[PDB]
Amino acid sequence: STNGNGDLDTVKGIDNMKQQLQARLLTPRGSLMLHPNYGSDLHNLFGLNIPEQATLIEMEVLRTLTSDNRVKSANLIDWKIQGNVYSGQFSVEIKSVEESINFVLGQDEEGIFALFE
Amino acid sequence: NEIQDFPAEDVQVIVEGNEARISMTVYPIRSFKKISVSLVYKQQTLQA
Repeated sequence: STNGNGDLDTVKGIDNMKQQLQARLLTPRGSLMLHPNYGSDLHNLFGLNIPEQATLIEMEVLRTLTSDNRVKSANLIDWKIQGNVYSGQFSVEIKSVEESINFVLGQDEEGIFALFE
Repeated sequence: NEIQDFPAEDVQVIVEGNEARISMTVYPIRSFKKISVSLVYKQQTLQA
């Protein structure tokens, strides 16, 4: 999309993390070229309405979130089943201001100021 | 299981002379020849 100023739109900081986490969760695992492990297996977890499939979904979501290097940890908050519809919510703790500051100021020695994670 | 049930109390005996009179009650054995069953579906919601 466009930024309204005739240049390509850009997401930074928290918006960037949102974009990347959404894209990873939405991407099926193994579909992306040059990256077998990037993605998620949620497209196959459209199973029955029992706690077991709920736990499978939760474990897959935690795996997908942990796969990101910037995500220090993730954990379940609450979930419920309404027949067809599943609903859940998670909590994601990105790396703290102190760690990011230390990382960027260390990067001054190399001058790359870029991310190849 | 030739008979269903019987109450022991009802077994009363009268004896007089050469005659013996007995009363009893017995629930006859029976065999199933009809089954009617009703099923009801209900929603459920699970949490945590």
